[PDB]
Amino acid sequence: TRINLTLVSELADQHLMAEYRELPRVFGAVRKHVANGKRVRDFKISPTFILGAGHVTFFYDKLEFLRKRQIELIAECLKRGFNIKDTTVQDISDIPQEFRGDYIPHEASIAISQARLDEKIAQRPTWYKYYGKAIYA
DNA sequence: CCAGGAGAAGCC
DNA sequence: GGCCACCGG
Repeated sequence: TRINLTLVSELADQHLMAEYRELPRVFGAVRKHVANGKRVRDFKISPTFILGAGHVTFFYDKLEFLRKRQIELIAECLKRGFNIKDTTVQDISDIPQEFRGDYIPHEASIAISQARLDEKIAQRPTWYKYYGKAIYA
């Protein structure tokens, strides 16, 4: 389960599909927490973007950022011809406003996210694809 | 013919 | 201390 901060249109086919199906898991995790009376203050939430421990929790108070990114992930999936079923983001207006903040990453955060993507591609450079082509080979 | 392959954190 | 919205021989 990984949220990327990079340009959705730059994502490799396999990374695009992954984030498309994984990002909505955060809405569910938070809703279940609100169900148990949890509040934003009851979570760690790193002050800066991180991968590894704290990664998913980092977005628990940034659902508006996620909602907007899922709209782009969806549009990109359709642009490339993916036969996805869920073409809309779930409504999140039922979730407390406090969990729905926007977010503007700094260049370093965006670069840390990109480095992870690049590290994964370097492991199978002839296999990842972009619009169906092995452009990383 | 349909399986491989794109980890943090909630729960016992 | 462990056990969650798709695209080729």
